[PDB]
Formats: sequence, structure tokens, C-alpha cells
Amino acid sequence: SFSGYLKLTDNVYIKNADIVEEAKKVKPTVVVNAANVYLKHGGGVAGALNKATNNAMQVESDDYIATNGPLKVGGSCVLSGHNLAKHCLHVVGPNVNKGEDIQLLKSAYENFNQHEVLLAPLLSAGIFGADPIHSLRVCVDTVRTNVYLAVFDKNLYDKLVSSF
Ligand SMILES: O=C(O)[C@H](CC1CC1)Nc1ncnc2[nH]ccc12
Repeated sequence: SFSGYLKLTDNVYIKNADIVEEAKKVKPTVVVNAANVYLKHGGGVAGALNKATNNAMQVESDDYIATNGPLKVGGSCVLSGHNLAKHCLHVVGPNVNKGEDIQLLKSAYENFNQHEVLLAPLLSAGIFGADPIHSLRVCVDTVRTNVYLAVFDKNLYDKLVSSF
């Protein structure tokens, strides 16, 4: 049910869209969240996804952290997708604004390989501070499963496609 995506490689597709609106439209099996190790969904994609679940994603995440402790940078956990998807794969990319190692971005994308198809944002882009052109390159060179990338910013989408 994904539509209006531009094909980049055999398995990677991209579209200028709000991932929350895309998730409500498609109801994918897996939506990826650009999480931090604490699953504190304050801003960016995480804040937007959480707000669409009426804060149910934050309640569930806090119970997960209380039981298991924080995730590793480069790591992930599968939780409920609530009203947006069957599951939400919370993936932690490196936040270069917090001094985290950019080499962990490839480890972050490797988490996508455990799922046949995913709706996702560019990891470590936005307020995580990494170069989005670099993040898209790591994605197509690491992910082997079917990934549908939603890029919110129009000007960034245009730059990604024209420079790919
Ligand atoms: O549009 C995106 O998908 C990303 C992540 C954002 C949606 C959470 N935005 C950006 N990423 C990197 N640099 C940027 N400069 C201006 C916008 C921008």
C-alpha cells in the first residue's frame, strides 16, 4: 500500500512526506522511530510519532526502560505500533550533537535487516545532527530489506534525490 515513492535502488524507495501521515495512511507492519537510548520521545520524529499515539507510545516505552534499562547507541527494540503500525522498531542512531560516534550509524541501519518491509525516517538526520546525504548513503549500502523512506523537508528531499 505504499504509493508515490521514487525508486533509488532495488530495495530502497524515498518520498517527501510526514512519516506520521504516511503511517496513518498505509498502516505498515513496521514503522521505525528515530529513538534515543532512554526512549524519551520529545521532539523530531519521536515526538511526532508519540503525539499521534496520544502519548501511549511514551507510556509503553517508560515501562520497557523500567524493566530493561536503556538501549545501546546503534541498538533497537520492537514495541507496539499503536494506531500507526502493527509494530514500532525504535532504532537509536548516533546523535552527533551529543558527541556520539558517527561510525555507529551503519550498526543502527543493520537493525532494519530483521524486518521484510519498513516505513522509516533517515537515521541521525534532523536534530541528531548528521549529514542526511551521508545517512542515505549508509542506508542503501547497509539495508537489504524493503525500506520506504519518508523525508519531511521538501528542500532536503530535492537535494537528496538530485545528489544520489
Ligand atoms: O526532513 C527530514 O526528514 C529531516 C529530519 C527531520 C524530520 C525530523 N530534516 C532535516 N535533516 C537534516 N538537516 C535538515 N536541515 C533542514 C531540515 C533537515
